Amino acid sequence: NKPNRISPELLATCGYFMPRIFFLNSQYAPQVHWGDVVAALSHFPAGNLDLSSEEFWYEWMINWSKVGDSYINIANSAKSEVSHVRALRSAAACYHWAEFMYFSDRSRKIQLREYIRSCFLSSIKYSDLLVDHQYIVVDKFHMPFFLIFPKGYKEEENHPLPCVILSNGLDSMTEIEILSLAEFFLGKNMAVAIFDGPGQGINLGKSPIAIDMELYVSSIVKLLEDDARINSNLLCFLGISFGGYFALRVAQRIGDKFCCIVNLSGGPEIAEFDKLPRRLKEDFQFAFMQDNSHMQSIFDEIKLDISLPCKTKVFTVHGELDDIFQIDKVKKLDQLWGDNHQLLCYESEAHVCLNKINEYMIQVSDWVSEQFWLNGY
Amino acid sequence: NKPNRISPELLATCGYFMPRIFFLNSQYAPQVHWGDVVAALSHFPAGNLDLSSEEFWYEWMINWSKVGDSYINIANSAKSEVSHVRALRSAAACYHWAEFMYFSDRSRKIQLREYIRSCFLSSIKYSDLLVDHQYIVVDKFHMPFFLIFPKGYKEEENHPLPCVILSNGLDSMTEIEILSLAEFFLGKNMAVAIFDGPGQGINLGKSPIAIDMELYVSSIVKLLEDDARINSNLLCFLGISFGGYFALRVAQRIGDKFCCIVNLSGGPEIAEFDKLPRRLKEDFQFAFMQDNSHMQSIFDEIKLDISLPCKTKVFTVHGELDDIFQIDKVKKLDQLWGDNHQLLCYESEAHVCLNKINEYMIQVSDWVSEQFWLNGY
Ligand SMILES: O=C(O)/C=C/c1ccccc1
Ligand SMILES: O=C(O)/C=C/c1ccccc1
Ligand code: NA
Ligand code: NA
Ligand code: NA
Ligand code: NA
Repeated sequence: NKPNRISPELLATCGYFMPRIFFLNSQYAPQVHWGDVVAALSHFPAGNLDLSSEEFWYEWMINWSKVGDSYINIANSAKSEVSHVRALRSAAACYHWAEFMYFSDRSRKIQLREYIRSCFLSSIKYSDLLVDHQYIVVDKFHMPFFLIFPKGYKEEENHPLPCVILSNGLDSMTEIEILSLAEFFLGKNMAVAIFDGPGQGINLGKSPIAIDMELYVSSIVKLLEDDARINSNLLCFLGISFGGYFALRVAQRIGDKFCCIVNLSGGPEIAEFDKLPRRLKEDFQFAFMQDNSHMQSIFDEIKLDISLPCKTKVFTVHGELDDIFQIDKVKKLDQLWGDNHQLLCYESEAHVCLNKINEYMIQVSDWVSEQFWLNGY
Repeated sequence: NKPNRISPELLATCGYFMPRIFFLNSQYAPQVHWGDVVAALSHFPAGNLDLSSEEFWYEWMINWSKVGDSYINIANSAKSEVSHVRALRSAAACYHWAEFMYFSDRSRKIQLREYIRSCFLSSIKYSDLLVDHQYIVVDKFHMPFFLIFPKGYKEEENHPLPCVILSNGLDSMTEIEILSLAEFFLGKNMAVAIFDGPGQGINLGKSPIAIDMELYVSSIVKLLEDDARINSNLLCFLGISFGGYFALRVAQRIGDKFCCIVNLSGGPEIAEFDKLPRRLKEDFQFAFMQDNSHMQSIFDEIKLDISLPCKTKVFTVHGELDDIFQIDKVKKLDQLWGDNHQLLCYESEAHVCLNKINEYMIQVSDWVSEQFWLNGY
């Protein structure tokens, strides 16, 4: 017998995704260990290496699901609350990597996201974070919403807190990548607001993603204005990937509600749909609940009028080699938006600059603090 | 330009070490991100792949040192205490992977361990852990010692706490792997005691490692008996790798001082020195401050008399494919020590079973709690 190991061929093929799978070293957000990746991939079938192929992501979903199941079994037999929660967190992370690039069975994908959300909701009662979970009603839409307070938060010991609203992108899960990002703000005694807009979080595959996500963000801003615990004059909006595109829309439409806005590798338009790499065509199709033939028209509608002014301070982090949001379009926006837009461009980074996420989230979190301080915090 | 990535050849070669480098997802202990591994290895020279070769580990030390330096630069310009500490933690992790398998410049290795310890000591004042740091005098030896209390610990709100003493192995660093393990006990409202015996932690390359480490453990037990905050009737000793060998010695010599002992992949004797794989010959030589020709005689001295009774409950986690502490010798000890020794053996795992460390540390931490409960906690 040889020790369980990942094939070199498979590690190479997955290089783009490894920084995403490991993501940020977090306190609360679910995260894989190296051995979870070995459990998922050590017996992955050989000769299955096409990231654009349906067959690759089916086997990926099956193998990551097995690892999630193993952690649920640990959770169910756990002898302590602390062990139970650590196992639920590990399960949630594994089920997310099972589902995030799997689009072929809508019911299975929704089921995996329900497993993740059940892991999160089960874990809240044991958390040392205060989580205020509710639905925000936006016309007929009941929007899952989480307002999370820093460790050791007591309303009577605090002035009203600054708050960062963070948006999902196309294929993130709220309590995985977005809670991971949110910890950089919770760590600075800021409240955070994370949410499942249409086509986001547990709504992915249920409702189409809303291009006008700023409508839903406006409803969060109204809740935060009404909450005595939150200083609504000290708000930030952060989005990642397609959520960064939402950040640019928020900057244009309701920017005056925000001290500052962070765009983690969104852009004002998407590369040609037909030529998108990996599984991105099926990812966009799934989120918009549309077929291949309808998607370029949606991309045409998504494209921003960059002549429309941005109404607050924007910080964009972008990779020169981004193959979804091309750097040329981001640099054009940076030039046109002038002194109100700061661009951190990494020369040899792909989409979301994930080799640099620890360093750039340090810089981003301190930049947000600085903008609150500039607004009299 | 292509995105910064690790060579497939290099990822393959390093497969044994990747689970060790990523280790445990921690709250306090320094830990790398995937992008730190990319920063270290993306420009690693081609055709340098011999894990037994001095030239491999020189380039490894140089490249990881660059990543550590980059995080010190972030720490030094950090705009907040929280950002400063996260950067110091990242630097410490990187400097540890720079040094842990580098033996060719004693002064450089000691310097890197001093950087790590400076990162740790600098971080303590900002920690929400109470760290009581002192020297324990053992004859002429001044032993660095850290007694760490759980998050939110107040003596007046608590009965005297159980305490887990955790030992380094040959090439671990106290505040990296051992603090990572310790968090599983801190998370259960137990105190932990971590320490630099002779040839351990900042003493590696200064004093030879003590075979009779139980002498130093006895001095910790005396301090814990004297500390009103600690229930000295509720003590555990845990060791990892060569520290697990120390755990077996503690079980034999002072086991009656412990409710239970955990052996993470130590054994009662080491495989033949001359045939050790990778850089293990130079690792053992460095820790014992001896040349190649003296080391088999030291291995002969290390070998336990397994007929000497173990005086408490022992839990061993071991890999069938361990190439340092052979499973046959561990199974012989398990049989001879009978009902007082429990063995968790993973069929396809190498030394320390690092593909399983999250799951087995859940099980181990609950087993320790159970042993304290059996002793009336
Ligand atoms: O939600 C998306 O569409 C993408 C999010 C994301 C999050 C982390 C890394 C890369 C992409
Ligand atoms: O200190 C040693 O000799 C080895 C320790 C260790 C720690 C973590 C993983 C593998 C080995
Ligand atoms: Na358990
Ligand atoms: Na308010
Ligand atoms: Na900073
Ligand atoms: Na005591």
